[PDB]
Order: sequence, then structure tokens, then C-alpha cells
Amino acid sequence: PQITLWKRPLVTIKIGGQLKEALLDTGADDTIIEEMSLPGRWKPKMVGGIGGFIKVRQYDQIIIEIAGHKAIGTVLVGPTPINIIGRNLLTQIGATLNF
Amino acid sequence: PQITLWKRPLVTIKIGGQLKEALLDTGADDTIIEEMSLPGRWKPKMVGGIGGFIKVRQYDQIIIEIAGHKAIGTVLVGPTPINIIGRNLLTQIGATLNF
Ligand SMILES: CCCC[C@H](CC(O)(O)[C@H](CCCC)NC(=O)[C@@H](NC(=O)[C@@H](NC(C)=O)[C@@H](C)O)[C@@H](C)CC)C(=O)N[C@@H](CCC(N)=O)C(=O)N[C@@H](CCCNC(=N)N)C(N)=O
Repeated sequence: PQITLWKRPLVTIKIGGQLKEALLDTGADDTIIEEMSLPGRWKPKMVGGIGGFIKVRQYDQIIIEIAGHKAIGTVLVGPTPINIIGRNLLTQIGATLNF
Repeated sequence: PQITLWKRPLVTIKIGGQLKEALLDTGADDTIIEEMSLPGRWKPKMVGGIGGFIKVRQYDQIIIEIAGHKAIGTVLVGPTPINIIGRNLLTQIGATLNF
């Protein structure tokens, strides 16, 4: 699909058998979702935003469905105001910015 | 142009007669530029995201050239780590997210 930006580009994702809302975020290097239970061991990572840095838990090779497209990659878990799908997974679904 | 997301989608912009590099960010409601001088009166505003909130100055009716495309809208000025072009101006250049 082609998505205009008059409204926030929110989509439905499926992770860990749950449906959650997420923002398609070209301004994010990585993908971050709010606190949830994910399988496997995690590693520590620090990420920065407009207001500074936060500590998140990094999980690898997580299966996640984004607006119907399956992706398998790195997901960070932490205190983010909203679930964000970043470039790491956007490239997997073949997303591009056009104008 | 069609912009892939293997890398950060940065583009050249022209504001206040100055050339700057900016990030095309579908995850940003507004446009935030690094500390610089702009004409007119402004209002204080607080914007947030990952890491918390920061204080910016809001200037309205500012003309900005985004990668060649002239647009007009509100521009926030503050201590941002990177110049961000949000949806308020992305819509004006007809930018879309395709996948
Ligand atoms: C420095 C600012 C870079 C811009 C983006 C912003 C954004 O991710 O698009 C987020 C996503 C939405 C909320 C989480 N948008 C925002 O943060 C924007 N917020 C908003 O639009 C709304 N705010 C809220 C809280 O809803 C609006 C209501 O104000 C603001 C820019 C203000 C309009 C951002 O935070 N990117 C992080 C995402 C986290 C991540 N790791 O992917 C990033 O890539 N950080 C990189 C490097 C960033 C560049 N380097 C640096 N010097 N910090 C990193 N690896 O840590």
C-alpha cells in the first residue's frame, strides 16, 4: 500500500501472538516496543531520542508480523511512549519513501 | 525520488538562507531544527519522544526548501541532536510511505 502522512502512519503488528499498534518510523534506526515478555536471552543496549537516552533490552531473531508482512529481526524492549517500527524492519518489508 | 531505508534518509534543506542536512521522519508530528535565528515572534512549546521532553521555540509560516521542494509551515527550534523534517512538512511535498 501507499501511505500518506496527514495522519500518523500507524499499523497493526503481531508479536508474541498479540496484536499491538505501531508507528512506521523512518526516523528510527531500530525497532522498539513497550514492555513485554519475549523469549530468549537479552543483551543491553542504549538508544537516544529527542529527549536523551534510555536503556532497552535487545532480543534477536524475533518473528513479527507488520501490516500482514512477516519480518524476522532484532527487537528492542523498553520505556517508549509508543511502539515504533524502525529501518531495520522497514527494509525487510521493502518499504520506501517516495516524493 | 524513491528513497530506500538501508541508510538514514537525510536530505539537504534550505531555511533562513542557510543550507542544512535533515532527516525525513514519518515518526515525527512536527519539524524541529537545531538552534538558529529565525524572523518573527515565537511561542514556547514542549515536545517529547524517546528520553523525555525538550523546550523549543515555535515559529509559524516559515518557508523551507526540502530537497528542492518549497513548502511552508510551523518550525520548532531547539536543542535537537539532528534536524528533523516531520509530517507537517512531508505532506506538503507529497511524500508517501510505500510497501
Ligand atoms: C534524535 C531524534 C531522532 C528522531 C527520532 C524521533 C522518532 O523516533 O521518529 C520519534 C518516534 C515517536 C515517539 C517515540 N518521534 C519523536 O520523537 C517526535 N515526537 C512526536 O512526534 C510526538 N511525541 C510523542 C511523545 O508522541 C509528538 C506528540 O510530539 C519528535 C521528534 C517531536 C515531534 C528518534 O528518536 N530516533 C531514535 C529512535 C530509537 C532507535 N534506537 O531507533 C534513533 O534512531 N536513535 C538512534 C540514533 C539517533 C541519532 N543520534 C543521536 N545523536 N541521538 C539510536 N541508535 O539510538
